[PDB]
Parts: sequence; C-alpha cells; structure tokens
Amino acid sequence: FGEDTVPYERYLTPGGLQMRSARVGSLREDIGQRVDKEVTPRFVELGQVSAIRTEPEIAYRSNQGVTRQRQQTKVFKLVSTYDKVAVKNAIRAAYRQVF
Amino acid sequence: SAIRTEPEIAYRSNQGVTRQRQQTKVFKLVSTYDKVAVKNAIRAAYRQVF
Amino acid sequence: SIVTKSIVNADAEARYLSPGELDRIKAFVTGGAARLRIAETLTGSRETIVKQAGDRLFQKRPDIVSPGGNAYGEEMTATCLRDMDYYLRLVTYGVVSGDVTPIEEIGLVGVREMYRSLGTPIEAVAQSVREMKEVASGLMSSDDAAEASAYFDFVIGKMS
Amino acid sequence: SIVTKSIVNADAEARYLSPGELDRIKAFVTGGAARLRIAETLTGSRETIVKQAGDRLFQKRPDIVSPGGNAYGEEMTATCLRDMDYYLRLVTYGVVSGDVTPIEEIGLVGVREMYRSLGTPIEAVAQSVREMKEVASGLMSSDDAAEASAYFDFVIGKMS
Amino acid sequence: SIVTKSIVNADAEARYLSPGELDRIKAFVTGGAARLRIAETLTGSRETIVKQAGDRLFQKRPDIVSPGGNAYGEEMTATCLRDMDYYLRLVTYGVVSGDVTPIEEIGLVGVREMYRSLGTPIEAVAQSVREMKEVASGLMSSDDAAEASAYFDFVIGKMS
Amino acid sequence: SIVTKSIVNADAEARYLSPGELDRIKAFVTGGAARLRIAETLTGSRETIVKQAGDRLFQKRPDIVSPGGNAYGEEMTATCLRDMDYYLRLVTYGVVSGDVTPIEEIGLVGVREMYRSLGTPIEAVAQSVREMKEVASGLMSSDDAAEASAYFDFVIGKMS
Amino acid sequence: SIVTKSIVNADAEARYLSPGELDRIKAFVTGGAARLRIAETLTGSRETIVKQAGDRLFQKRPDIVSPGGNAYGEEMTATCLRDMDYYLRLVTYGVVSGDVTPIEEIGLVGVREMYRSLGTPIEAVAQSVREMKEVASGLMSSDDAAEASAYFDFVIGKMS
Amino acid sequence: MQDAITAVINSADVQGKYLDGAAMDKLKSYFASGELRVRAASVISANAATIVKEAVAKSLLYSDVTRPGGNMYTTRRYAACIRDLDYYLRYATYAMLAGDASILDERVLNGLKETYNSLGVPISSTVQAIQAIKEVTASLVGADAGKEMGVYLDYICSGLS
Amino acid sequence: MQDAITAVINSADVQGKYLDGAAMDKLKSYFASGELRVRAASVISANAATIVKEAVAKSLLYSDVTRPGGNMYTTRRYAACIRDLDYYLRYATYAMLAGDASILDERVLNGLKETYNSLGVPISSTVQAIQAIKEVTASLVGADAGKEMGVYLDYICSGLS
Amino acid sequence: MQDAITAVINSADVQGKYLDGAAMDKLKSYFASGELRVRAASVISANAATIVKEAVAKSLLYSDVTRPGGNMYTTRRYAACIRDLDYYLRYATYAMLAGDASILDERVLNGLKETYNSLGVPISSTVQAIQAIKEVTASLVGADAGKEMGVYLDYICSGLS
Ligand SMILES: *[C@@H](C)[C@H]1/C(=C/c2[nH]c(/C=C3N=C(/C=C4\NC(=O)C(CC)=C4C)C(C)=C\3CCC(=O)O)c(CCC(=O)O)c2C)NC(=O)[C@@H]1C
Ligand SMILES: *[C@@H](C)[C@H]1/C(=C/c2[nH]c(/C=C3N=C(/C=C4\NC(=O)C(CC)=C4C)C(C)=C\3CCC(=O)O)c(CCC(=O)O)c2C)NC(=O)[C@@H]1C
Ligand SMILES: *[C@H](C)[C@H]1/C(=C/c2[nH]c(/C=C3N=C(/C=C4\NC(=O)C(CC)=C4C)C(C)=C\3CCC(=O)O)c(CCC(=O)O)c2C)NC(=O)[C@@H]1C
Ligand SMILES: *[C@H](C)[C@H]1/C(=C/c2[nH]c(/C=C3N=C(/C=C4\NC(=O)C(CC)=C4C)C(C)=C\3CCC(=O)O)c(CCC(=O)O)c2C)NC(=O)[C@@H]1C
Ligand SMILES: *[C@H](C)[C@H]1/C(=C/c2[nH]c(/C=C3N=C(/C=C4\NC(=O)C(CC)=C4C)C(C)=C\3CCC(=O)O)c(CCC(=O)O)c2C)NC(=O)[C@@H]1C
Repeated sequence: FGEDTVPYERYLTPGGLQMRSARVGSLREDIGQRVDKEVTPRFVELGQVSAIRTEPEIAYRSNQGVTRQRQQTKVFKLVSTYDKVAVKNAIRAAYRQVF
Repeated sequence: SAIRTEPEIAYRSNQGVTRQRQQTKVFKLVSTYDKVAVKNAIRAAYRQVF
Repeated sequence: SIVTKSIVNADAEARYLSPGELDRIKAFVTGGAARLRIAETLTGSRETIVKQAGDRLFQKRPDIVSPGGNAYGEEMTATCLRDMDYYLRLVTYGVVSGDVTPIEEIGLVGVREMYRSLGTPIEAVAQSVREMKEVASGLMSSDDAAEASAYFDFVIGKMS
Repeated sequence: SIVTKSIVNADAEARYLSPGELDRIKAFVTGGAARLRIAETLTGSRETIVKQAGDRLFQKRPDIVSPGGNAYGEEMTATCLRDMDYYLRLVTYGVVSGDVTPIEEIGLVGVREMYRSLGTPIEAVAQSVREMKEVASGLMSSDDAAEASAYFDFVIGKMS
Repeated sequence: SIVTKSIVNADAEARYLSPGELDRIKAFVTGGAARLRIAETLTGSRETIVKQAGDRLFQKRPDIVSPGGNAYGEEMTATCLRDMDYYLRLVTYGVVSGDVTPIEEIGLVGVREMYRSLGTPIEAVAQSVREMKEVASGLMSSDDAAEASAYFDFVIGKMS
Repeated sequence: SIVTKSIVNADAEARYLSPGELDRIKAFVTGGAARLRIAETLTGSRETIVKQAGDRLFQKRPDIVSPGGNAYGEEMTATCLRDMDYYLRLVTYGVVSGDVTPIEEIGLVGVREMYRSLGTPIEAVAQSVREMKEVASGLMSSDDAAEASAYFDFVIGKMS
Repeated sequence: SIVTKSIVNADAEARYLSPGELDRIKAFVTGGAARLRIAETLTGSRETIVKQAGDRLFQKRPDIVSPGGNAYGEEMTATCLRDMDYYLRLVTYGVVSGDVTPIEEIGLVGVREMYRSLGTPIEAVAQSVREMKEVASGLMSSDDAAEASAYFDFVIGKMS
Repeated sequence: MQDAITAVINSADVQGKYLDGAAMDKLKSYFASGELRVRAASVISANAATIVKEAVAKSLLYSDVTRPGGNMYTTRRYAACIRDLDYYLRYATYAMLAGDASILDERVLNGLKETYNSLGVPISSTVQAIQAIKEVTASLVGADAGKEMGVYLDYICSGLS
Repeated sequence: MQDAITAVINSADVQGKYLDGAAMDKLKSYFASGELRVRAASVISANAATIVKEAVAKSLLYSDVTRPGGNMYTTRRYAACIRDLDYYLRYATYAMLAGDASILDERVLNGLKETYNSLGVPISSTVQAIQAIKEVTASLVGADAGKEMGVYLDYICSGLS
Repeated sequence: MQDAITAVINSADVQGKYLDGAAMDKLKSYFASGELRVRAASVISANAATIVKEAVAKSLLYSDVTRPGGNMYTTRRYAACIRDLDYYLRYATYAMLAGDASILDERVLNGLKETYNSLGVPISSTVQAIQAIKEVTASLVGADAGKEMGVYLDYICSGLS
C-alpha cells in the first residue's frame, strides 16, 4: 500500500480459507471430488431423431407408406345365420362393396 | 466404382441438358458485304421463325 | 384406440355408433386418467427401465453381448438398448391408447422378418421385453403393474 | 471434333458440307495417326506425369499442402492428384480429337465456380496444369510437345 | 457476471446496491435474451469457427505447425484446436455473464506462464483467438458481432 | 443511387413512383446524414487505411512484391497503392450513394480483363480490398463498419 | 405487401434482399401498430365515412344520380355505395400491408375495362374516392391522414 | 441516368478526387430538399392526368392547332399529342425527383427535336403546352416545388426549342 | 406470391369483410416475428455461399454423384448444383422472410420435379443436401430462428419428394 | 468534476431556483450533442493506442529527445511518455463526454506542471506531442467532434504551459 491505498486482506490462513470455501454452499463441484462428465446414453443418441421435424414433416410422415385404410376396415364373415342382425349387416356391407 | 455396363454408359453419356445447347449455331449479320453470309442468315431466320 | 376401432366398425356398417359403443367410449375416457398416470410413470422411469432390463437380459443371455454375438460391441449393445427403448415407448403408447393397436402397428408387424434379416435372436428380444416388464412391475403399483403387464405380455407373445 | 463442328455448321446452314470442309476433315483424318501416337504417349506415362507434376506444384506452392491448406492431408493430396489425373485425361481426349472441345465441355465450364465452392486456388490449379504440361513436353518429342502444349495452354488460359 | 460484480462492490462499501447499480442489473436482465442468442450462435457454430480459425492461423503462422514447431503433428494440432475450442467456450461464458470475469478466472490468469512453460507462442495463441473472433463476427450481424468483439478483444489484449 | 434505381424501375413500368418507393426515398434521404458521416470518416482516414491495408497485403502475399511479381519495385508498389486508393474512393462513392452502381460503373466492369492484361493477380486485388475492409472496420464505429461492409464485400465478390 | 414487393424486386435482380430493404421491412414491422390502428379506425368509421363521401359525391356530381346517368335509382346508388365500400376496404388492405400491390391486384388493373363495360364514369369514380379520402382525413389525425392519403391518392391517380 | 448524388459523384470522379466540402454541401442540400421533392412527386403522380387535361384545355383546345389543318387535328394526332404531354410531365417529375436533368437529356431530348421537325409538329405549340403544364403543376404543388418543376420543364422547353 | 400479411388480407377478401380482431392479432404476431425473420434473413444472405459449401461437403462430396459418370461430375454440372443449391437457399430465405411458403410453390416447385426427372437429378440426394442446408442454417441462426428456415426447407423437400 | 448537466444544476442551485427555461435549453443542447460525443468517445476508445502511435511518430520520434541524452531516450522513459499521452487522450475523451474541462483541471493538471518541472520533462515537446494527438484525433473522428476534442487538448496544453 502506498501513501494512498487502504489496506485489505491479502492472505488467508488455510483454516480460514477452508471455513470460507468448504461449506455446503460455496463449495465447488470439482474441489475434492471425482467429477464424472455426464453424457447422454448411447442408445438414446442412436434412437434420437435428427433435425427438428417441423409440423409439415410430422404430418407428412404420419401418413407415409401404405394408407392406414388397409388395417382400418372390417371383414364380414357370415359365421352363423342364426344372428339375423349380423346377417342383415353382412348383406348391407355386400351391397356397399358390390355397388 | 462398379463395372459401368453399356446401359449405364449410354444413359450417362447424355445426363443433363442436351448437347444441342452447344451444338448449334448463332447467326450474326456482322457485315452486309458478304452476300452468301447474308443469304445464310436469312435462310436461318426463316428456319427459326417458321 | 377403442374410439378409432368403434368408428371403423360403425363406418363399415354405415351407421352411427350404438349406445353400447358410446358407453365403452365413456368408460375408456374415465379410465384415461389412470392410463395417463401409468404412461407418465413409465416415461419418467424410461432410462431406468432400459438400463436394468438390458443388464438382466445380458445376465440371462451373455452370448448376445459376447464376441461373435449380435450385440457384442458397445455400439451393438447401445443398439439393443435403442430397440428396448423403442419397445418401451410403444408400450407406453399402447397404455395411453388402452389397446395394443399402436404397438402392433408400429413394431410388431414383420418384427420376426426384420430380426431374422438382422440376425437377431427373436427369443432374446422376447426375454428383453420380459425383463422390461419385470422392472416396470417392480417400480410400479400392483394394479398398474397388471395393466402394463397386459401390453408387455402382448408384445412378448407377438415376439414368440 | 472438327467432324461434329462441321456437321453442326452444315446443319445450321441447312446444307451439305462444302469442299473446304470435306478437305479439312480429310486432313484431320490424315493427322489422326500422329494424334493417336501423342495420346498413347500421354496415356502411357499417366502415373509418372501426375507424380512429378504434383511434386513440382507442391514445391512451387508449399502452402496448399501445409497444414490449413486445401491439400494438407494425405487424402487432400490424393484428391489433388486425382484432379490432375482428370485434367490430363481430358487433355488426352483433346489431343485425340484435334480440338479442345472435350476439355472445355467436361472440365472447363464453371471450373472457376467449382473451385471457388471447394476453396481451391484456381491459380494453383493452373500452375499444376502447367507442371503437367512441362512434364509431358519433357517426355515427348518437340513437335508433339507443341501439339500437346496447345491444349495444355488452352486449359491453363481457361483456368487463369 | 454484472450482478456478481455489483454485489461484490456493494459488499465492499458495506451498503445496499445503489439505484444506479440496480438499474444496470435490471437492464442486463432485460437484455439477456440477446446474450443468450449470441451464446447459442457460438455454441452451434463452434466446430466451424474453430476449424476455419485454425486453418487461417496455420496459414498466417506456418512455423508453429511445420516440423520443429509447437503444434506440429496431428495430435499437437488436435490439442491446438482443443485450446481454441476452450477459448471459444470461455468467450460464450463471458457473453452469457455479461462480464469478462469468467474468462479471466478460467483462461486468462497465468496464461502467459502456462504457454511459456508449454513452449507455445503466446502471440500465436492470440492470433488464433483473433482469427476465431473474425470468423464469429462474420457469422453474425453487426450488433451481436460488436457485442462478442468486446470479449474477443479482451482475451486478445490479455494474451498480447 | 436508390433514387436512380426507383426512377429506372418506374420508367420501365411506364408509371409514376409508388408510395412505397417514395417512402424508401424518404428513408434514404434521412439516412444521408449517416452516409455522409461514414464517407467523411473514410475520406479522412483513407491514407492510413491504404497504407496499413497495403502492408498487410504485402505480408500476406510476398510474391506480388517479390521479384518477378507485378508489384515488384517501388514504382509498381506505388501504383498498386494508387489502385487501392482508387477502390477506397469508389467505396466512398458507393457509401454516399447508398448503392453499388458507382463502384460497378467506374471500377468493376471489365476489371478482370484489365488486370489480366496488366498481369495482376485478381485474387491479390481482392485480398487488398479485404484488408482495407478490416482496417476501415477497425477504425470505424460498429454500425458504420456494418454499412461499409456491404460495399467492401460487393467489391471483394466482384474481384473474386 | 411491402415484404412481398421487396421480395419480388430481389427475385427479379436474382439476389438476396439488400440491407436497405431489410431495414425497410424492420421499420414497417416495428411501426405496424400505427397501421393497425389506422385500419381499425377506418373499419370502425366505415359506415359514416362511406355515407358522407357518397352523399358529397352526389351533390358534387349529380349527373351520375340524374336520369340517364349511371346510378339514377336507389338501387344504382346502392351499387355505388358497394363500390365505394370496396375501395375503402382495398385502401385499408393497402394500409395494413404497407404497399399498394394488394390494391392494384384487387381493383386497379382492368378497372378501366370494367367501368367501360358497365358504362360508369371512371372520372366520377375517382371523384368518389377523393371524397372518401377527404372524409377520412377529417376523421383521422394529420399524420395518419397523410399515411392513408398516400394510398387514396394512389388509387385516385390510377383511376384517373 | 443521373441524379444529384450521381452528378456530384461523377464531377468528383472525373477529377479522381474524394468528395470535398463542396460536394458534401451539395449532397446535404439535396438530402434536405428530398422531402419536398418526394411530396411534390406524390402529388403530381396523384393528379397527373388532370394536370395534362387542364394544360391542354388552357393552351391548345379551341385553337388553330385543334382546328382542322392544325397538327392536333384527328383523334390519332390528338392522342399522340396527349401522350407526348403525359410523357413530358412524367419525365419532368422523374427529373425533379432525381435533382438533375440528365434523365431528360437522354430520355426526352436526344432525337425529339429532329423528330418533331420531320413530322412537322409545332415546336412553339408544344412549348406553350409545356408552359401551361408548368403553371398548372405550380398551382398544384405550391411555389417551392413548383419552382423546381418549372425549372425542369423550362429545361425541356429550351432543349426542344 | 403471398406472405403472412397477404395471407391475412386474402383470407379477409375471400369473404369480402374488413379486418376484424383476429386478423389484426395475426398481423401483430407476424410483426413480432419480423425482427427474428429479418435477423435470420440477413445472416443467411451474408453466409449463403458458406452454407451451401458445408452442405455439399457433408452431404455430397466424395460420392457416386461426384465420381466420373456421376450426375455431379463434369464441372459445369457441379457449378449447376452450386447454383441450384443457392437458388434453394435464397428462395427458402424468401419464404422465411414472407412467413408463407407460396413463393416456393409458384417460383421454385413449379416444374422443378419435372425438371429433375427429365434431367436425371437425384431427388433424394438433393433432399439430403437441403437437409444439410437446414442443419447448417439452424446452427448458424439458432434454434428458434432456425426453426422457420427448417420449416421452409422441409416444405421444399416435401414438395420435391 | 462537473459535466454540462452538473454545471447547469450548480448554476441553478447558487441562486436557489428551480430549473428555468435557460437550464431547460442548455440540458436539451447537451442531450443533442450527446450522440456525437458518445460516438467520438467510442471511436477513440476503440483506436486509443493507435492514435498515440501516429502521434508519437509524427511528433517525437527521430528527435534529440528520443536519441540518447534526451528525456525519452530510456526505454522506461519512452514507456512513461506513451503512458502520459494515453492519459491525455483518455482524459480529453472524459472531458468530451462530460462537456466540461473540470475533470481536466482537477485531475490532469492538479500538479502536472510542478511534477514535470521537478522531473525535467520537456514541456515544449510534450505540448507538441499533445498537439499532434489533437490533429490525429481530429482526422480520425472528423471535424465536428475533432473541434471540441482539440479544444480540450488545447486547454490541457495551455494549462501545462
Ligand atoms: C439386444 C437387445 C438384441 C438385439 C438388438 C439389435 N437391434 C439392432 C438393429 C436394429 N434394430 C432395429 C429395430 C427396429 N426399427 C424400428 O423401426 C422398430 C420399431 C418400429 C424396431 C424394433 C433396426 C431397424 C435395426 C437396424 C437399423 C438401425 O439400427 O437403425 C442391432 C444391431 C444389428 C447390426 O448388426 O447392425 C442389435 C444388436 N440383437 C440381439 O442379438 C439381441 C436379441
Ligand atoms: C491440388 C492439386 C489443388 C486442390 C485440389 C482439390 N480438389 C478437391 C476436391 C474436388 N475436386 C473436384 C474436381 C473435379 N470434379 C470433376 O468432375 C472435374 C472434371 C475433371 C473436376 C476438376 C471435385 C468435384 C472435388 C470435390 C468432390 C470429390 O472430391 O469427390 C480437393 C479436396 C477439397 C475438400 O475439401 O475435400 C482438393 C485439395 N486444392 C488445392 O488447394 C490445390 C490447388
Ligand atoms: C426399401 C429398402 C425402400 C422402401 C420400400 C418400401 N416399399 C413398400 C411397399 C411396397 N413396395 C412395393 C413394390 C413392388 N411390388 C411389386 O410387385 C414390385 C415388383 C418387384 C415392386 C417394385 C409395393 C407394391 C408396395 C405396396 C404394397 C405392399 O407393401 O404390400 C414399403 C412399405 C409400405 C407400407 O406402408 O407398408 C416400403 C418401406 N422404402 C424405403 O424407405 C426404402 C428406400
Ligand atoms: C446438384 C446438387 C444436383 C443436381 C442439379 C443440377 N441441376 C442442373 C440443371 C438445372 N437445374 C435447374 C433448376 C432450376 N431452375 C429454376 O428456375 C429453378 C427455381 C429455383 C430450379 C430449381 C434447371 C432449370 C437446370 C437446367 C439448366 C441449367 O443446367 O442451368 C444440373 C446440370 C444440368 C446440365 O446439363 O448442365 C445439375 C447437375 N444434379 C445432381 O446430380 C445433384 C443431386
Ligand atoms: C402535343 C403537345 C403536340 C403534338 C404532338 C405530336 N407528336 C407526334 C409524333 C411524335 N412525338 C413523339 C415524341 C417523343 N419522342 C420521344 O423520344 C419523347 C420523349 C418522351 C417524346 C415526347 C414521337 C416519338 C413521335 C412519332 C412517333 C409516334 O407519334 O408514335 C405527332 C404526330 C404528327 C403527325 O403528323 O403524325 C403529334 C401530333 N402536336 C401538336 O400540335 C402539339 C404541339
């Protein structure tokens, strides 16, 4: 300190430094501990989709291959003729398919 | 890579814009003194227009 | 979903939905809360489920991760865990939807052909799904355990 | 080729080839033997010519092969030598055809844009072509040296 | 961080933060969106910036990477690029903080001693940071480039 | 100028200027103050800009000032610095005009053929323009540097 | 729209939008609050503005309402009211878009042909638009009146 | 074509010198006048057809030119004259906006005089019509803008003389 | 073409009504996004050549297309690819600035499919190049502003599919 | 140190009156000049070291003072001279920003003359160097800001001499 400088704390004893920087707060993550570099799982990265997949691409890819109508349908098999309601339903479906 | 069979050779020998872009003539009446050149330009004009 | 299945049936018959189908839709909507809870539980425990499932599967079938196996290398093991993550996501989808329809339509049609082309043991994949079911049942409530185990057993039977 | 050039001119004028054009094609066919000899000479020393040309080019322009250059690594240097091989092959095509038409069509239109996109110094590429021309002139006869140097200088001028 | 610096100053004079200091903190908090945008830009284009700056620096100072230089060799050049990446990360930290304190604490105190010990030319490292600054300034508008230029120039001045 | 461009477009359309065009004209005349400020800064610092950019260019490209280079010799170097001053004056004209038409008309049409006749590396000319750009940007404010950046980059791109 | 107009000009020149055009777009988007307020005011006073303008038109040019004139009956006067409503709406569209392209595309190109087919005096239509402009200027602030009056004057001049 | 800015730039460039104080002052003057120029151009574009109509009626209509035997007789010649006046007004407005008469020099002047001489068009009648347009536009745009507009119109008249 | 503003205006004009609160709200949303759009557009214009450079480097270079006999062989054809990628980037920037992907339909996708099919241009390879452009531009302008650029480049890719 | 605002406030407070119209106008004038002052300060801050470099090159180098036997001969004394010129530049910038020379009076010239007389520093040479700083800064920042910058520098020179 010259003729114009107020003194200030320049050195700390190790005990005082430990009291200041060893509490649960103010303790650095890497001081006395093995810091393992966190990384996302490799399978998560593998299954992760590239790019952002904007809404146009999402809507387009939701209907991508053969249309879902191949599975979203019914097949009318007249298993038994006792069910008159089922027979009528099958007959109406046959009309719809034929005409 | 590969063996480059004749089908692909024929296909790729003419791949992009047709070679007619460069295999054509442009007629300019540079001077009016060559009557043969003028007649060639006129015939070319007829061919282009009609 | 039951909604889509009922709509498809009604449209095939060219008619409006019957009171029974509407009551079924009502019950499905009512159970949607519990189904959402189960799906959220699985999604939260996602990385855990794949991790212990893969560890137990490799313990039961060490040859798949052994040299010469389909999943020997670290990349191959990551690819197994990727497939397991795929199937867990599909199971969560099915739990939300109340039906096995999303699972079957996404990752159960031609699964045998795909794994035969890849040279993967389909029974090993079934054991992987079984381990995933065990982990989820362990870290999930008893009734929700059965509710998710229905879909897990569906996927396992499809594998077998 | 003078053949296709005269054919295009005749078709554009809607006429048969004139006596002068026929005589020109006759002289072209007469010189075809020497042109084939020169082309075979160039083709025989393909690997050698690119070797000395690339070595002398790197000696003249060390920066392109030094670190940070476009041709630093072994793969980058191999890519340079591949480009030089391409240009020598085009030069052989032109020597055969008796005209620079194939050289211009396959490797001179948009060359500036391509090398600007790739970051390659076009002047350095021209220097490489100059080195190849010098090597070919050294290992060829004096008259054949001039005949091939015509096409080499055409390529150099187009690059410059 | 400007908040940390203001708090430290207020503690040193043993007084609550002045209204001017509070206004400055509020201004920084409001303007943090631009800082986050700049940090995101640098993080996204880090590899491109590092690669281009490295190539430019190597061309400007070939000796450091030629044999006998500090950075000669593939692994030495990898370490040099890793150093440049470290300093880019430090610049992003400084941009996010709004103060050069993180940069000085992490990669500017004892830098001269570290590089003199390693034998690496400190002015060469400063030139590398300058190349990185130029690339980053090109990769963003004048305002964001002007903001990041403060931290870039601070690092360059400390190195010089 | 934008006024000239708007007049030309309106004449080509055979119509009076539209309200948007008049608004753009008003914006241009309002920004003329900043344009004149930037132009005055460049004019005042032209000599230092030219000298520093020339020194940096010579260091980057010693060949041009090396024996056998175009700029070799004191008179050739003086002529090259005169060319750099010419292009700085053109940049000032573009700055005041708010467009690149003065530069393009004066010193960008046929410049490639002109320097090819003179035996001048157009890449070296572009590098000189670049160096003048960094010198001006350093000695000019951030926004003004951004404004001059468009003209400097236009000249550089025309060179390359 | 101003954005569409600048985009079309840039596309015609085969170039990206210039910094001046980007500045114009930025200024327009920033000042959009005033344009939206003006459109709100015009849409609000749509009824009274059109009524007063049409009435003043009728005592200004009674021939159109006279026997033999185009709009003699109350039905034809209603058709004039609809036309003036159309043109007011188009002016509001132009005000919000910041450019005269929507107005020109909707009701300016071929307006002469339309009114010649209908027998309408285009001069009287321009006078009606002028009266709407006067009443709008009365109903708006001076600067806002000028901003709308730009588009009113454009429509009037194109009609005349 | 040239405007005030390009004219100053060319005047400096021909001497090969940077923009001096005088060039900066002229640019400042043009920039200051730009607002009034834009307003006048907007008004003239708004009322362009009426300006030509009123000028024609005041200077040409019901005179010997419009009477048979005058140049303006017949619908075709009348339309040609009207188009000439309209283009005169539009190019004068362009020149007013640019602050320079160069657009008039190489888009309204070169060939116009000898074309009128070849076709027999009355140069004096055209000058009178342009004067009528000048006074009409002065009335529309006021004294300040009308001064510049009439300056450029008189430039056109002198060139066509 | 069309933008956000023109889209709102046309939406109002199809039913002939004036602009209600919803239209003004949509216009306000576009004006809010305008700063981001201008920022991204200026950045992409400044770095246009670079973006195509790394897209080609990481998507097409050292491959069958570039090898002799490949469609990207024959340096004229390579320059044609560079120009086409620049066209895609410029028109995607146009769409991003406008807020509506109609300029792409009426100025890029109009006949492009037929062009490539007749020319033997690998559509999937071009799509991969455009995806690489999307990644590069997203990394260059951030995630948020890069989202719009990705949306419009994805529109181009889907139209080209 | 009092800036223009502080000078206005002090003038008002001496009479104990609220801010009158004159103080209003002076504050408005300082606000008007604030943009120019801030731009000049930013430019000088960016180019502070270089300006000192050309100033010393133009004024002092290759002189008897820089040669052995001169005050600037030693490396330490040359560094001190550079530091002194840096002080002059920075505090002239401070005076420019504040619109007053109070800071220059209180800090720069408190004991500068006495310390120079004690240390034997050449007052004439340092005045010439500060003058050269004035011309270089005027050239860099333009005539408008350079005038006031030279005013402050001449104030420093007059106080030192
Ligand atoms: C360990 C758990 C088991 C195993 C798995 C395994 N899978 C692969 C590779 C692939 N797995 C898939 C699967 C799917 N794709 C889908 O879209 C769906 C859901 C709709 C599924 C289930 C695919 C497509 C691949 C290959 C392509 C890709 O990975 O992107 C591997 C690696 C195979 C190889 O040699 O590459 C492995 C190891 N293998 C076993 O042996 C275990 C039973
Ligand atoms: C050293 C000789 C110079 C140099 C060359 C260089 N070129 C590349 C990469 C490519 N070169 C080409 C060139 C052609 N393709 C064609 O079809 C034709 C017709 C003959 C030419 C001339 C191409 C297409 C590429 C890239 C694609 C590919 O290689 O498959 C490189 C590598 C650059 C990189 O980043 O990969 C280099 C080094 N570069 C220099 O600096 C020297 C002047
Ligand atoms: C696989 C590597 C690529 C791919 C293909 C793909 N195709 C389908 C579906 C069909 N493929 C055909 C094609 C043919 N049928 C024939 O008889 C012939 C003669 C050889 C051909 C070429 C047909 C008809 C279909 C639809 C009918 C059916 O699938 O049964 C799919 C699945 C479509 C779906 O929705 O299931 C796929 C995936 N897709 C890629 O991405 C690869 C590049
Ligand atoms: C490059 C990575 C891919 C590729 C492209 C390619 N295109 C051409 C030629 C043309 N490209 C176009 C395209 C357009 N013109 C338009 O106006 C629009 C709007 C933006 C588009 C998209 C056209 C019209 C042509 C023909 C004219 C011309 O060649 O310039 C070529 C070269 C064709 C030729 O003969 O030179 C190439 C190589 N090809 C690939 O293999 C890549 C996947
Ligand atoms: C009207 C005020 C006077 C008038 C007009 C008139 N003009 C013509 C014929 C031509 N006038 C022009 C004009 C121009 N050429 C230019 O480059 C410019 C710059 C815009 C102008 C104004 C031209 C080109 C022609 C000939 C071609 C054409 O007319 O289309 C005529 C025709 C005369 C005749 O006998 O055919 C007339 C009548 N006539 C008057 O009496 C007025 C004083």
